[PDB]
Amino acid sequence: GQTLSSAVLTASNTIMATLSNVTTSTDCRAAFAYFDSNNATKAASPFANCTVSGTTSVTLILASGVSYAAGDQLNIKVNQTTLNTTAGVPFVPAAAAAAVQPVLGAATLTTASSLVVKLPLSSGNTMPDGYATNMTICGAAVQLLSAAGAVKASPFSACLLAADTLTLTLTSSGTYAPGDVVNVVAGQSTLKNGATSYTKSAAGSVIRPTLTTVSLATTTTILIGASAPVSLPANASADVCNSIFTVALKSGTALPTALSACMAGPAVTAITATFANGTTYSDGLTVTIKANQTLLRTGDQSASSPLFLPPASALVIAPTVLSASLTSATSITVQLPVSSTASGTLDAAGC
Repeated sequence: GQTLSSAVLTASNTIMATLSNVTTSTDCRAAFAYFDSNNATKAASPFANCTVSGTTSVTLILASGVSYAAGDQLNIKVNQTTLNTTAGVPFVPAAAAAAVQPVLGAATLTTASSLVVKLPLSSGNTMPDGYATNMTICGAAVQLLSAAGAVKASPFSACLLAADTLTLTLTSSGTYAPGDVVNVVAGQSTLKNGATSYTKSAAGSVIRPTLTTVSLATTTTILIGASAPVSLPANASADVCNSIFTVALKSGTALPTALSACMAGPAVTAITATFANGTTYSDGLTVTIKANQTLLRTGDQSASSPLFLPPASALVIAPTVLSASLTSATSITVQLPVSSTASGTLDAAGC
């Protein structure tokens, strides 16, 4: 609390400070002042609330009407008595104000070979020209690390950036794995944040798989395709299954009970559960993981492994056909589940 540097800026309205000594402080709100590198003053009381957020960290949530700027600086204010080290020393104003610097936003693996990452700040992000085709440019922005910390040898191929969104596409050789993490490398000169740059974060972001497609496995069951190897509780109970996949009628009314049992699929990245849509049983059914899901995990059922994030919106259970049977020497008849429609001419070329 006399001279320190670091911090993690996670969103457009929240900061956190990293310090040397552990603390049990309850309040920090009125213990900081805001300037910039240009020396134009900012929020006198930048923060509305504080709580302990780590071994030594103090979270500092910005109040309304405040947005980040390059080289933002935060310094301890006068006569602050709530924040203290466990040694009994309250913070005093520092000779050099700490610099607020960013850290990447959330991440999710929408497709088995695409990684999408949001960013803490939605403007100013720029990179050296050639990032769209140079692995020396895109690949130097973020490091991909196993659970043990073994960085991967350029599993990426390209980077795509626009406003607050960023995207890194894997490769066939660089096949994805469960339980991996992504974090920035120290001093990387590629990714900027306006008139600033991005610096490695405290813990990184653990990648989570998700859902991609759904269909009818049998006449009364449904297959579910996943972007990573799946795992479910052994011989799970019906209640467990009903607490994961929220299932809604065509217009959006919920279905309290849809599944009787849930278990793995033909492949390690597939699942099969009871009931079906086929536009029977609802005529429009859709599936989606619940917001606060608990039990659908990848790699294993361990607590550390990532969860399956819910998709962007509910997936539509994709229908199939029932059977075909020869009747005459010039005709086959095919049963289709419940009514259907035709969108065009049924000429020989069309069929």
